[PDB]
Amino acid sequence: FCLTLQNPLRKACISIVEWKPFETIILLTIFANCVALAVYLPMPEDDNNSLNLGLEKLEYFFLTVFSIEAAMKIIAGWNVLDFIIVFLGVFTAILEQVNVVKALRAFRVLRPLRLVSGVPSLQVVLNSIFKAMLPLFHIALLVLFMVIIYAIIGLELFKGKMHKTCYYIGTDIVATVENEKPSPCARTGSGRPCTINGSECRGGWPGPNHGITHFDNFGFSMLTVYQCITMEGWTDVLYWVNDAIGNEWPWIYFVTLILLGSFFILNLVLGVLSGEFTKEREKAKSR
Amino acid sequence: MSPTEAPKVRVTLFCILVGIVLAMTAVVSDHSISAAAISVFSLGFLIMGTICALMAFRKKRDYLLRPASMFYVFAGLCLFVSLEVMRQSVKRMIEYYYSWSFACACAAFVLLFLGGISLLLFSLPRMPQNPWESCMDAE
Amino acid sequence: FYWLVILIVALNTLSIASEHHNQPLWLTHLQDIANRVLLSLFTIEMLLKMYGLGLRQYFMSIFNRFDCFVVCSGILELLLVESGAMTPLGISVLRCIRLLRLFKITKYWTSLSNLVASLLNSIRSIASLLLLLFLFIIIFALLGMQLFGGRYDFEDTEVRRSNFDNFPQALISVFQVLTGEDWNSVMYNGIMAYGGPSYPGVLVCIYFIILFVCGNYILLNVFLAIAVDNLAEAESLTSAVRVLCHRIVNATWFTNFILLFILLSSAALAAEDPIRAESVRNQILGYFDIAFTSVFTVEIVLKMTTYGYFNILDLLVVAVSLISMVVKILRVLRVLRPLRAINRAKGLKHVVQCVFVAIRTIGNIVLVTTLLQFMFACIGVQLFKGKFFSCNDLSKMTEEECRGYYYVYKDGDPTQMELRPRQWIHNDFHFDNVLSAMMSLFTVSTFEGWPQLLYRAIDSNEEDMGPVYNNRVEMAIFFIIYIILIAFFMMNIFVGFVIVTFQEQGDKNQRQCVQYALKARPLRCYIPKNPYQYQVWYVVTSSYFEYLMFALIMLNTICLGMQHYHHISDILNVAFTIIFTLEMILKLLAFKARGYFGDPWNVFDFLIVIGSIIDVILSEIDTFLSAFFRLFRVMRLIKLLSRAEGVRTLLWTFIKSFQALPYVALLIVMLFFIYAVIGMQMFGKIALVDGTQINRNNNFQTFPQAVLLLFRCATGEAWQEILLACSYGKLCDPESDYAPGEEYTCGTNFAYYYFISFYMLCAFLIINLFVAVIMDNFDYLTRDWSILGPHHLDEFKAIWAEYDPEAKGRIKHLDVTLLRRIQPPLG
Ligand SMILES: CCCCCCCCCCCCCCCCCC(=O)OC[C@H](COP(=O)([O-])OCC[N+](C)(C)C)OC(=O)CCCCCCCCCCCCCCCCC
Ligand SMILES: CCCCCCCCCCCCCCCCCC(=O)OC[C@H](COP(=O)(O)OCCN)OC(=O)CCCCCCCCCCCCCCCCC
Ligand SMILES: CCCCCCCCCCCCCCCCCC(=O)OC[C@H](COP(=O)(O)OCCN)OC(=O)CCCCCCCCCCCCCCCCC
Ligand SMILES: CCCCCCCCCCCCCCCCCC(=O)OC[C@H](COP(=O)(O)OCCN)OC(=O)CCCCCCCCCCCCCCCCC
Ligand SMILES: [Ca+2]
Repeated sequence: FCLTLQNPLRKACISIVEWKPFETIILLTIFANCVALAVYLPMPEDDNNSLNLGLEKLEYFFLTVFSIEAAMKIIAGWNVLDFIIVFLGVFTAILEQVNVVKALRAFRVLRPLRLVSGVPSLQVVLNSIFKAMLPLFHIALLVLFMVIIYAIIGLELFKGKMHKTCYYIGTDIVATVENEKPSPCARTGSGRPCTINGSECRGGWPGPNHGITHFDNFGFSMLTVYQCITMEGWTDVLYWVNDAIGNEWPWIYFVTLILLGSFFILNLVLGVLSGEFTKEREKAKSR
Repeated sequence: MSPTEAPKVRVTLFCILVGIVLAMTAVVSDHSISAAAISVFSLGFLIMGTICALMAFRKKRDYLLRPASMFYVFAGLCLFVSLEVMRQSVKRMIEYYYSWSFACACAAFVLLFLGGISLLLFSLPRMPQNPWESCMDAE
Repeated sequence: FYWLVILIVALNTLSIASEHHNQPLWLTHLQDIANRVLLSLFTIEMLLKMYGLGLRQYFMSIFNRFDCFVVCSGILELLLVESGAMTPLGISVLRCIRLLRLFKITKYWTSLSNLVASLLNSIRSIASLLLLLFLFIIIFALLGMQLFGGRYDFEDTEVRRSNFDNFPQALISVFQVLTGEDWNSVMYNGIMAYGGPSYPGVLVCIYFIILFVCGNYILLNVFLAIAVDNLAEAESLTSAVRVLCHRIVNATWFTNFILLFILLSSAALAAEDPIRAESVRNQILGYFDIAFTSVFTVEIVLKMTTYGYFNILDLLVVAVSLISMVVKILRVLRVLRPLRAINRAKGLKHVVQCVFVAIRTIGNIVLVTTLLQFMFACIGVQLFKGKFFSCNDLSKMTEEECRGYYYVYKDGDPTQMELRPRQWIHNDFHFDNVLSAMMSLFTVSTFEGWPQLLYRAIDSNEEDMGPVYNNRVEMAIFFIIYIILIAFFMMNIFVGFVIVTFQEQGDKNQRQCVQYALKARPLRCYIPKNPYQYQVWYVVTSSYFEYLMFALIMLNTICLGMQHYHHISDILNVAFTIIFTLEMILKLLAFKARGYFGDPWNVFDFLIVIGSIIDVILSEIDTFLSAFFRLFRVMRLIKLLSRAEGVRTLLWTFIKSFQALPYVALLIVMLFFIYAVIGMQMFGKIALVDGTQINRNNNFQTFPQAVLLLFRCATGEAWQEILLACSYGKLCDPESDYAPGEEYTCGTNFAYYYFISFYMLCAFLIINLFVAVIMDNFDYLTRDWSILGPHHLDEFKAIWAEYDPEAKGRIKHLDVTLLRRIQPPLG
């Protein structure tokens, strides 16, 4: 307090409303501007209706009001974020006119953060959340190391198996029954041989989920491991590997992965969270 | 005495020696080409294990029970490999079955392996289960 | 007066829960007149208590404040419906608001009112955090509308309802990704919406990873701060010549043998094939069962010769074997041997009793949770009654039109068609009656298959017509308000109930250091003499050598990750094996195997070394002329936690507590074993047809496949699809027995009682095992790292042996010189 830090009192003249109800107008404008982003309707590959062309105009009004607010607040922690928002906004607004940009319109969705930065009773809650995110550090490191180990294991064992499925003979149409998904196949091995009547198992196939779930390289393997850790569609990978390379050896990598994602992750996380909440109860009560 | 003459470790070693003799049988009882190198390697592992597993009793050199088990373990872990290279050879070189040789090998693998793991866990000092205990402590 | 009002309240609840689709006319004629007479009697009682309690006694009593509301609302609805009231959805919502009157039974119930007060206190405490969560959801919905808005311009005909076209749909998709249901299907659409599995396209897979890792972290911070900070406050404030065998029957011989005599008698049902009951193995299993029942009837008669709770259990399990000799029910009720082990090991006794008292503690919270479900079920029946029908082709909107055959186009190719007969199919999970509605809400509460009901309720047309594409987009509010309460709130406070009780059933610094003071001991360091080898010993234990090994391990990991698909992985591995064998030999030469096989981590190091060497040898043989033997190279990084001071300790803590309750983990194993055999017997002959949920990988044919199916249903996969894949009408596989004509008789509706129950019990059990551990380590979970902790004393222990080579009791008083190294928290 009791500082100018820019220039003498001749400059800080407009700082008379900062103690007026100014915490209810720029907040009202931020809530009117977060509603001008919900009614925007995105259309496929460069189409537009009238309402979007009107919102493109209204964006200028909103940017200018926020810039003049920052201009009446500059001469007088979260204001850092507010200035970053205004900077990105004016950058976008001038770039979209230099051409006469999607990556420059994607940052327009940070505006609602000014709403949390407005009310002070919410920043204490956000700070509590951030402070409680700390004691989970060892658990986070353990989960990262386990995901890495399992990704490397899967990358070693199942590197390039799920690349065969029976097409039709003399055809590039994968052969499946009505409700089946395109699971892998294997001919003259352990893997499942298929029985679609006009079908043959031949290689050159991207992958089960259009090539997204497989163990080819480290990236997709880590992705599949992370997806199995969340217990969503882990039986799908288990089956895609339990019917394309064997049936009695690939059940261990998955079941174990679950028991190391179900037991340990939930137990450790809930334990440390309940412990921190107990310490919070004690530091709030013993006073 | 405590890790060398307790009943559990004693009966486990009594089981693993039977595992070794059945491994010898399954090696000789014959009932693709690398199936012999893995086997002689497992045999050398059994020898290298029993060398330090016999001398672990005397001189109170008990700590050598820790490496010995591993060798036994690896012995089993080697034999299993040969096991597969037999099975695959059947799918490589009609009706087949698994006579004396394969059944004795499938028994010896489990016996040697589980006995070696149990011997390792019986020789390893302790899980603390108390805030003041620790591994590698005096008696 | 309590019974006087409970009679009419129960009668009104019955008139509510009596409604269903296609009810006879007389049922409606009964329900409407019952509503009328009960509204008039509610008026009579309201006016009686008004004339008997004074005018200024019905507008401040919250407990009976909204009975005037009830009667006035009933009158308003009567007079609005008696006139011309179009929009049958209007009648539906007017009867939805009618369902409020059943809350007098909750209000007069004092304990229920106390629970309402507790819950309202909790929610008024967490309103701000809930608002922050809602704002985060909105921000991510907007970011999704930016990224994938209108980018589902797919040229094919598969429907993708969980897209980001407008704001309500973006909110629905973000909520679905948040609750973790089918979120991996909303990610593949977002990936293929960009290029594909290419470099710039897969990078959109990090919008769904931040939304599920940090969107479920906040969600746990909210609904677990309501149960340690406002639910715990409720309890806190509440606080302020027959002796020839009598000799061994108590000896360890008889007991320890009759214990192991069951674990192999239970395995008589495991090794069984249920497709054909008579083969070359079932005879052997019956022959073994002869002994497995004789050696136990001998036991029970050896018990009866001495004497005259659990003994009757053993008696029944041994009496069913005599009648082993309808016919399919006795065979099912014969796996009872695993139960009668609680009175033998005396380890299951305590866990069974503790869980049977934990069930006792929980009762007033589960009552209201099952009422809320029953409540919502009635609202659903009012909303979606009979609107869940749909023809086979979406172009026919009535059961009169949905006949004949129609064309199905493969791959959306208008030149590759097939004929299929259309049929008016009733959806699997529907809302016709309160039973079916309660079933559907039960499946929704477990989050499995809730979007497929959401996009069916959204499309609901009238009361007996086909689904219209996005007809009602405001129908998702009912599926979002129920998933935010019962499936989110109630469950999180029900777990808080248990957690808080564990703490109660489960100053303090002085109660651990005393044990650490007298029960501890000096430490070993193995400082060697004979400087000849002390030379290499000083660098072997030096810090920069361990830093070098850290770096080499990380380099090995990076070289192990570099591999891809379609000769630099064969030689660098040999180099790394050589360097690590060098490390092994060196540390073996500076410890003479005396201090090498003392530390368990070097015990593990030697294992890794020998395994990697054998792997290199086998690879050499491979190249000259065992896939799992390569796993020993990835194990090399597990020793990275030799320096993990705060992670190895956490693993120690949470591992030494899974060895203190091996019996709570025996309950789950017994549950799986008891349910797998019942499954194998009941539904074991269903044909394995691909495209259905009972296929070559998910079936009850063998025992391991049954256990894997049970594990899948436990961990929370599509269990409600299996539940419909094994219910009375599937094809029996040919290797079974059936007369020509009796082929479509596999499965049975008993499945509904089989799976539901299994999802309750298992869940319950998975709670206990998860909290029995959490309560076991409330020391470590709540440890102030500044006042005093066994970390300080372990540091002191390690500093003690720094000057003291062996134990040798205490040391000379000069090493006071080490007291200058301890910290003020200790000195
Ligand atoms: C800090 C990290 C903490 C977490 C890490 C701790 C756990 C480490 C992860 C566990 C290892 C994963 C299991 C191995 C996967 C084997 C499956 C498989 O091989 O299938 C395909 C492979 C396919 O190989 P294949 O030879 O069948 O291929 C085809 C063969 N022909 C040509 C005949 C068709 O199956 C096999 O490798 C056969 C071997 C069967 C068993 C081998 C696996 C043994 C693994 C030992 C378990 C380790 C104990 C876990 C440690 C404790 C952790 C709780
Ligand atoms: C604030 C709250 C929490 C915040 C968490 C933030 C997590 C962010 C996730 C980061 C994801 C990785 C980011 C870098 C991706 C780089 C992708 C790349 O470089 O190449 C693409 C990759 C492999 O190459 P690709 O392009 O597919 O080649 C094909 C032909 N050219 O192909 C790929 O598909 C690679 C994609 C792999 C992504 C896997 C990420 C999963 C990691 C799971 C760990 C989460 C555990 C949470 C622990 C916290 C504890 C509470
Ligand atoms: C508190 C901690 C919180 C954690 C925060 C981080 C969370 C996000 C983590 C997500 C990381 C995912 C990164 C994705 C990288 C994928 C690399 C890739 O795209 O492909 C693999 C590439 C070869 O593949 P390809 O592109 O096919 O090669 C030729 C073209 N086909 O070749 C490679 O790229 C191989 C390189 C990767 C191998 C690395 C091996 C493990 C290294 C980890 C060591 C320690 C981890 C860091 C320590 C963190 C602790 C502070
Ligand atoms: C620390 C406390 C921990 C608490 C634990 C909590 C409970 C967790 C328990 C979950 C364990 C899930 C068990 C999953 C393994 C089941 C085996 C499996 O799924 O593999 C299938 C495969 C069958 O294939 P196949 O024989 O070919 O069948 C068709 C004919 N070709 O199988 C095979 O063909 C290969 C042979 C497999 C058989 C060996 C494996 C054992 C099988 C029984 C597992 C245990 C059953 C008892 C119940 C355990 C659950 C507690
Ligand atoms: Ca799921």
